[PDB]
Amino acid sequence: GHKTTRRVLKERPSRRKGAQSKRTQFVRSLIREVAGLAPYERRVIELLRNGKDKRARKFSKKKLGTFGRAKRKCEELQRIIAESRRAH
Amino acid sequence: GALKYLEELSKKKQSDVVRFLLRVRCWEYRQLNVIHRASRPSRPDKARRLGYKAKQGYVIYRVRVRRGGRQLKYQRSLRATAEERVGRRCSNLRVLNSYWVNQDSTYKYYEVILVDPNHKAIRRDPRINWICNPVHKHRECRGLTSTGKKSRGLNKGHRFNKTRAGRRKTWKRHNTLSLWRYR
Amino acid sequence: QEFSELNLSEKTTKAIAEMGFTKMTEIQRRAIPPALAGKDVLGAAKTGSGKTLAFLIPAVEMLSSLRFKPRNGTGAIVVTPTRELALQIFGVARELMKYHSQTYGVVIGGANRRAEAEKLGKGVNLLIATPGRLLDHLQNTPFVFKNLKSLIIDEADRILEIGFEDEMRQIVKILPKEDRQTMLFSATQTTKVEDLARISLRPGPLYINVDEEKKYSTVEGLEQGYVVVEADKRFLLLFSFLKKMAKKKIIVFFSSCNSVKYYSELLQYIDLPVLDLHGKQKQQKRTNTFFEFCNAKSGTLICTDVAARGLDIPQVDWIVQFDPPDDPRDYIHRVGRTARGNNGKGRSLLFLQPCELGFLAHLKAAKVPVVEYDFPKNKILNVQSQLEKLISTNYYLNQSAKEGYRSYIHAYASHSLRSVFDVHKLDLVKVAKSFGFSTPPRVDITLGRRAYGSQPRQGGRYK
RNA sequence: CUAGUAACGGCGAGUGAAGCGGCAACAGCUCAAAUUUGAAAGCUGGCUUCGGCCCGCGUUGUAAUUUGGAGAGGAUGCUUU
RNA sequence: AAGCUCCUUCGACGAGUCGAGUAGUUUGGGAAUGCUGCUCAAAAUGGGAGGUAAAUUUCUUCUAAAGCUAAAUACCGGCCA
Repeated sequence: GHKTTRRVLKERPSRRKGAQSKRTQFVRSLIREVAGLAPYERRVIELLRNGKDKRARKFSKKKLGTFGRAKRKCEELQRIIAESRRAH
Repeated sequence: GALKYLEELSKKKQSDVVRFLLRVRCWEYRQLNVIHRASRPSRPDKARRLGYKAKQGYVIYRVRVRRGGRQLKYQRSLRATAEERVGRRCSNLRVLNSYWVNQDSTYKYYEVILVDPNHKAIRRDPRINWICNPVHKHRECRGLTSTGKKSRGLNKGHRFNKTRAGRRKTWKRHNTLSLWRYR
Repeated sequence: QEFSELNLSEKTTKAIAEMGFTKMTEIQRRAIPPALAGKDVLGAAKTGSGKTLAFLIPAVEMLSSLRFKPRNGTGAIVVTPTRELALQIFGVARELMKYHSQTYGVVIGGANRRAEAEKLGKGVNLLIATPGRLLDHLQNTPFVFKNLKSLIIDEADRILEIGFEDEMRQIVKILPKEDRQTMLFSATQTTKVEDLARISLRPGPLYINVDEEKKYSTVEGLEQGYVVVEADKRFLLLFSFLKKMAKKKIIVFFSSCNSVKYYSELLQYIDLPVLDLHGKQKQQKRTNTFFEFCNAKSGTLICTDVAARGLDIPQVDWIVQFDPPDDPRDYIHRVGRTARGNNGKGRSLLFLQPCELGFLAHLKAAKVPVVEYDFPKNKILNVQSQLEKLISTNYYLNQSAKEGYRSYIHAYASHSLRSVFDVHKLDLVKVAKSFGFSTPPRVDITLGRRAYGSQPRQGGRYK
């Protein structure tokens, strides 16, 4: 509508209120190994180690409630499988 | 330091370590009294982020609450029932906050951080002595804790139109016929 | 022609007078008057002629004449290949704007991204940048670059050699073009340099040639000595060398200015007298120090290899390359020729770790005779415990050690010969022990299938 | 004032807001997630000749610093009690 | 002790909580309007809520699950006038 000269704004410190911090990633990874897995996470990991990815995604979706949360959990457990094989 | 790790651990409550520890504690709490004094918080990260300080005048009290419906559902939260029962046992203390610590098949266990308003260590501290004022007498009975703030719908937005300033005050404001002098 | 002849501002004349420069080279005298007239400049000068002032005088004059303020963002952008060249140009620009209210700043790959983002958001009038980080800040950070009037591209042959071709293509595409004066410099003239001059500069350039035609890059009359030393003992060996080759002339080359400053303070405390040439001092101090070293019977001068690239190297007994060379071809040929000398032959020693030995294979391919220098283990003066106590107790030396360690790691990471010099093969604990640390300080070494049913995007706006 | 509007309803009885706009009044802050680590620097009590002495709480964290349209650390030079 | 400036250094933000399914209750309000009980149970360039047929969810705007705070407002009661 009306013409005004747009400004470039100062970078918001509230932007990315999640974590790009390496220390929180370190703490999250260490706790995962120390604590272990949930029973449903162990079932998903035993399906993923057998190559049954479709069943794993359906089980995760059923027990989490969203396809995005299921995808994120399946990627996390696949990453855990990858580092476990690398350590093996 | 360690509280960051404990926060991340508390975020995995079905993992082996946390599940094992929750079951052993639930067994012990089940065989204790319904409302019993806890020497220290079982979840120090959670108590610390809710305002608990290792200072004379701060008290933890664990309480078990029978879970389930009252098909009439109790519009009161189980966490609110816990704070009210503890607030009557410790009628000389002010309920600061409370948090979930455990759950069983028939009970849900909560820990309530209380504050003594007559201790000199609390009355001299400008960060907590607001609770020494008599307007904070029995905050759990008037919906003034965290559960009370959630159950009364005290949030900003179009979704909370009828409850953000009090439901009954809003209803009285909308049902009042205003007649001015010059009509 | 002298610097007082042109009608510069009185602030710029005073700053050049403090530097001590009263006479120009050919490239300054032939580039500054046309560039002050607003004409784009194509150059053929090499490193060390004095091209830095040749592109910094018109930028400073433009920034002062248009009365730029920190709320106006970038007015002039100087793109450099490496971070140490950018820091040298930043030191020169800091000396040039001593009386100018305009701001100046450096943006280099390997530094804090968030601190650089805040620096760019507050407003940097003259921006000396590295292409990858400049493109990253131009694309993902909010800062004002709409008032750009000068784009200087410096040493374009090296930037096209490293592989920043597509980065500069996107940089020229992003940057505003209307009323922008472009000045591009390169010591050679390739097809990629011609392509860059075609996309960047306007249809009418001005082509200026200041270059020696008698380059003596013969591959037979040379002899390069090397010493194989592990990382954690490297400095110790140098210290022993610099205490055993006393009463002699030694030039030592380091990769960064920060490590030169750290080792200068370190050798001041560890009672070994040296002379320092780093880009954090006054130009007058540096010229007087180099003049004093050039007219001395003995002594050792420590400096950066890129800082002494444009320096008349005198007759010295030893030329030591302590850090990896930035330009290995230039190092071998030209620095070996200046090490051999006009009279009785000096020697050019190179410090090699036992993970960069493939350089020797390169010396096998270029047919350059090599000489291996070994050292006894018992003749190394062990001052490691004193060094660690000094680093642990002195806060200024701890800061300097951390800065030198970070600068060494980042300069090693941004290396042209990544096969010979790879940061991933470096043991950080040992090199930090060489810098004087019990534990290595934290640094960033780095700094399938397509989707099912996904067809390429054909519309929409993404910011 | 919006406005008996939107919305919902044996779409009947009816029920029934909110943003903007004008005004009254206006005021902003405290923590948790940091190692004081070259020094628990913090606090409740008791004894007092009232000036400073003891026991205890507390390191599973009491002071200071910081609270994300922020902040810290160094450097820097002015300005404040 | 404090404010500001600068930057080749850093920048931790609340979980049986969001959310999914389901039963009540409530609202003008099935993006369930909000709340509660049961079952399952998250994330980290994350999360929430909106805008948009516009070519793919482009864009916009805020940070929940910790806390304090006067004034304008109400008033069949209290001390009076």
